[PDB]
Amino acid sequence: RELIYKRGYGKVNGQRIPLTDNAIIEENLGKYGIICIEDLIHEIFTVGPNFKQAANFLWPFKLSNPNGGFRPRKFKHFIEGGDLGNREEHINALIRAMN
Amino acid sequence: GRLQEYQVIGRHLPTEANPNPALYRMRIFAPNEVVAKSRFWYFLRGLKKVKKATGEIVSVNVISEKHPLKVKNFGIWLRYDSRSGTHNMYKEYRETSRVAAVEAMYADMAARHRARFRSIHILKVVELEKTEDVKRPYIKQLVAKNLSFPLPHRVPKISTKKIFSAKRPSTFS
Amino acid sequence: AKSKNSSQHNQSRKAHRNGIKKPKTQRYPSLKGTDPKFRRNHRHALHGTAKALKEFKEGKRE
Amino acid sequence: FKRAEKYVKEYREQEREKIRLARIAKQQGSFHIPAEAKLVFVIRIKGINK
Amino acid sequence: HAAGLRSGTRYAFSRGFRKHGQIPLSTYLRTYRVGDIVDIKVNGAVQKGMPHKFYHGKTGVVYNVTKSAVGVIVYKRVKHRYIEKRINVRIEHVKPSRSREDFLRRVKENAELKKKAKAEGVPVQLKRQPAMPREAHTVSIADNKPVTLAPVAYETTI
Amino acid sequence: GIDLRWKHVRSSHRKAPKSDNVYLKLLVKLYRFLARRTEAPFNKVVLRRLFMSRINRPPVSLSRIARNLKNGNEKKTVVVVATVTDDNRLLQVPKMEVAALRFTAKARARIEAAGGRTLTLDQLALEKPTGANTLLLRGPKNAREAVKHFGFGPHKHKKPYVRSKGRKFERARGRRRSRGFKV
Amino acid sequence: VQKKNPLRNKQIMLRLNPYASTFAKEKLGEVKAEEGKPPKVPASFKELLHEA
RNA sequence: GUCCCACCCAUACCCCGCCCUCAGGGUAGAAACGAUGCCCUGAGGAGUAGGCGGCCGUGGAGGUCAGUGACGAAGCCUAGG
RNA sequence: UUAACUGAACGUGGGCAUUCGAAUGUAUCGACACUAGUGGGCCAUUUUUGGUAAGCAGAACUGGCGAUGCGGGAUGAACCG
RNA sequence: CCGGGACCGAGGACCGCGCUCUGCAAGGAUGCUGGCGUAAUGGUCACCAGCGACCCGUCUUGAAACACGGACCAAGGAGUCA
Ligand SMILES: [Mg+2]
Ligand SMILES: [Mg+2]
Ligand SMILES: [Mg+2]
Ligand SMILES: [Mg+2]
Ligand SMILES: [Mg+2]
Ligand SMILES: [Mg+2]
Ligand SMILES: [Mg+2]
Ligand SMILES: [Mg+2]
Ligand SMILES: [Mg+2]
Ligand SMILES: [Mg+2]
Ligand SMILES: [Mg+2]
Ligand SMILES: [Mg+2]
Ligand SMILES: [Mg+2]
Ligand SMILES: [Mg+2]
Ligand SMILES: [Mg+2]
Ligand SMILES: [Mg+2]
Ligand SMILES: [Mg+2]
Ligand SMILES: [Mg+2]
Ligand SMILES: [Mg+2]
Ligand SMILES: [Mg+2]
Ligand SMILES: [Mg+2]
Ligand SMILES: [Mg+2]
Ligand SMILES: [Mg+2]
Ligand SMILES: [Mg+2]
Ligand SMILES: [Mg+2]
Ligand SMILES: [Mg+2]
Ligand SMILES: [Mg+2]
Ligand SMILES: [Mg+2]
Ligand SMILES: [Mg+2]
Ligand SMILES: [Mg+2]
Ligand SMILES: [Mg+2]
Ligand SMILES: [Mg+2]
Ligand SMILES: [Mg+2]
Ligand SMILES: [Mg+2]
Ligand SMILES: [Mg+2]
Ligand SMILES: [Mg+2]
Repeated sequence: RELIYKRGYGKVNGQRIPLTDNAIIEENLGKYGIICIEDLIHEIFTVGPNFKQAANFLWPFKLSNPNGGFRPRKFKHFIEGGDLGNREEHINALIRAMN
Repeated sequence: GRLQEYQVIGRHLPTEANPNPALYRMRIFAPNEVVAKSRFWYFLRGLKKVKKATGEIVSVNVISEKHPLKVKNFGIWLRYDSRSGTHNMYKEYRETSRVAAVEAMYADMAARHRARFRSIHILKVVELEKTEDVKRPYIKQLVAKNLSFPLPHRVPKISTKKIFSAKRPSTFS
Repeated sequence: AKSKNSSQHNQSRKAHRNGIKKPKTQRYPSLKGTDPKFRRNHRHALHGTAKALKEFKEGKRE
Repeated sequence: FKRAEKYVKEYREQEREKIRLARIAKQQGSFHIPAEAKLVFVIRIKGINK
Repeated sequence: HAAGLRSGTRYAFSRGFRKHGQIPLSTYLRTYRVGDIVDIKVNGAVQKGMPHKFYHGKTGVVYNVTKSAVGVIVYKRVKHRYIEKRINVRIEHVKPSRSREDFLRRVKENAELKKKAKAEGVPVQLKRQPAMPREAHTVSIADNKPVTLAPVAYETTI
Repeated sequence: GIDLRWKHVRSSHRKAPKSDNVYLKLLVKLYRFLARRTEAPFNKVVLRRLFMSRINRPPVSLSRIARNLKNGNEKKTVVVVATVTDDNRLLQVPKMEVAALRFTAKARARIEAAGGRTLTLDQLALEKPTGANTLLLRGPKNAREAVKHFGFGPHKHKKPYVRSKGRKFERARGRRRSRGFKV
Repeated sequence: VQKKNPLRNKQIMLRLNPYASTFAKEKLGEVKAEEGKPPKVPASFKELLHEA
């Protein structure tokens, strides 16, 4: 929700357009039943039949550096004590710092 | 780090030739469940012919200390790798939880033998129920009868931003 | 004086700079290198097929 | 409005269903293995050199 | 050093252990058509019609059929481009390729699936999907009590 | 960094005529307006061809027009964004309505004498603003002496650069087996 | 001309999602669990947890 | 030696302003426009060898500015703009 | 070509989709023309060959410096960012 | 849901999505007030101060080099034409 609401940009005709209105989402994804930002969030979160189209419509999110920083050495795996790899549910704290 | 004991139960992926495979349980001391599952797969690779790709995690649970307010003596049997071989050693700790005993064990091994986390295998952690089964003198002197001691030459707490003091501090409290 | 003998150090990057071009395939390949007897027969087979197709429009009605 | 209301109800019901499936397995004396994750978020953390 | 035609073919062109001598005749009994996809595998006992060692282990398309050989089109990567090479290979070095058997069985399976779905009124899935993450399920420990494992102490075995 | 293969890539097509012809500029303005305000792809194609260099606008002859006037195209208006030339080999010019960038004197005279009609591109824009009932024709782009020299190399049968033609000019050693090898 | 964060600007939030006002008013973020006396964890589960 | 917390700062990341480049659109029954202009939107910016584009400056020629000038041209000096 | 319309190749006519037959991306597809500089390289991980070894000599893959600033390694072409 | 602080105010009639709808915090700052109205702000130069800063051109894998040319200044000075 927070990623889509704060850093949500659609790829409209090759341009990065902020998602400030439901009209943009309906215009670019209405053929798939997605006509609102809540529809886009639902499709992404539930991995619906049009997840490919929704995710590709979303311009790649451009996050800031985490507010609390990284671990002391961030280029090891999360298991080793770094930040790389799969941290599973623990990416939510990283997203909250980075977003 | 700050650890927590996890019961990790895993399983080989069921096949047509072997439905209902055997369930394997381990006790893992890890900072989090990701590391707990990683260590489980590492030890299961060591012991059985199961990998993470050919298996699955049936369960992960936290084993809390049942009496964290009771002082206990713990014996830890461990296997560790030095710079020139592998050794087994048994050590003792005085803590209120298995997690605290394991953390003290890691710190003590790092301090005395330069053993990193990667090179230590915790074979067994046991709470010594009695007193006569305490084997180390540094735990015996703590379980001595009517134990009491003073705290000599104790430095008083002074704020590090109070640069100058008008009288010389005392070390008798 | 002596110098370096040979190297392939940068060749992969140079090749991939503008892509590895794979000549596009076509519906009708060239009959070059095909058996000349087959080519000689195929010429007349095509002749007859075209003639029959034209007669079909002109009244043969196959 | 109606679609968002339905989505909120759906999210809450899915959470409660996961919780109750795990609880009922624990009560019956089995282990409920939850479904593996279907979505990931991936963040590039290193730079573009080397 | 040398750059002869068969340099470095000591093992590739050799026949395997206990694979020498008589050549099975199904090789000669096979038939090939223009457009067929064949695998090239050099037989060391047949020195006639031998393709160069580059084409050993390559897959191509038959473009010409002759008395005892087929012409095969291969694509060879030289520098920054691909070159279309045409090689005349005797049948003993040519094997029909299973590189398209999955697709050739899928096309007819999809045809029957389409006609059956049209008859039955419900659409089916024609395209293959990648392996998906496993679904939720319950594992009973009844008569399957978990076995607790611990790391083993170190000891010498010599 | 953003790690892009391409940055600041410029369009590879012309956006305006390199010519300084004032009437061509007026024609380009007219067809810019037409291509912006109409749905017809014909207007856009004409506008793009108005930018093109002379080698990209090869001449179209009356015989080439007559070839395409057959098979149900007799009543269509022929549109050529190029010069329309005469052809001596065509003895009988069919009746035709042609709009072209320019006509040679003989081509215009023969079209008018055959009962046909000659138009400029602005006249074409006036009568057929959407290009309805039009036949758009292009001349032979590769029919050029320079193209015969392009891509010269072994086994490519292109034309070499020679000062003269004869037995003493590029015909021995590399062109016949009696002189070592052929190409 | 100015990207406004819906998580800070409630007007933008209502523009994008009219259900946000109803969510806040009905306190759907504070829905408590359904009633019922919870069954206790089985002794077999506890024994397995503390087995080793 | 190991573990933990807070903090410091790169031209990197995030938000905003501006410059340029590139790209995509609008603009005539013209109350119309250095249309080679204006308006809207998005992204991008290291660089030797080298390529291309646009501009500044100098001697001379044609046209033009009814151009400047002994009431001071050109040149030269200038901790004045 | 076969004993033969029986095959080979190329087709005519008819039909398919209630779904063009994995994923992801497409922040670029293809063709052509003319031409610059370069054709002494060096460094590093892994694999190495010669050599006792070398800041030695020679190779494979990839990344770098050359052509490159900036923060860090006090100091530095290549190390870390 | 409440505070405390910092930097910023691009655009310039209306138009649109909207809301808690006589209006609004909704497609980008306004309202009120004070001092001065001049070297006050601001610019330029000289100097001190904190931090930073090797001599250019060239050949070169590599130049600040214990590599070569250059004491200084004015004028001339090198891809032209057929
Ligand atoms: Mg902070
Ligand atoms: Mg760090
Ligand atoms: Mg030499
Ligand atoms: Mg050399
Ligand atoms: Mg290129
Ligand atoms: Mg940038
Ligand atoms: Mg040849
Ligand atoms: Mg002779
Ligand atoms: Mg001779
Ligand atoms: Mg912006
Ligand atoms: Mg209860
Ligand atoms: Mg920018
Ligand atoms: Mg640049
Ligand atoms: Mg002169
Ligand atoms: Mg004067
Ligand atoms: Mg060259
Ligand atoms: Mg040479
Ligand atoms: Mg050369
Ligand atoms: Mg050298
Ligand atoms: Mg070397
Ligand atoms: Mg050397
Ligand atoms: Mg150089
Ligand atoms: Mg660099
Ligand atoms: Mg540095
Ligand atoms: Mg050095
Ligand atoms: Mg001042
Ligand atoms: Mg100073
Ligand atoms: Mg300094
Ligand atoms: Mg040297
Ligand atoms: Mg130098
Ligand atoms: Mg020196
Ligand atoms: Mg020198
Ligand atoms: Mg010299
Ligand atoms: Mg000197
Ligand atoms: Mg002079
Ligand atoms: Mg001079």
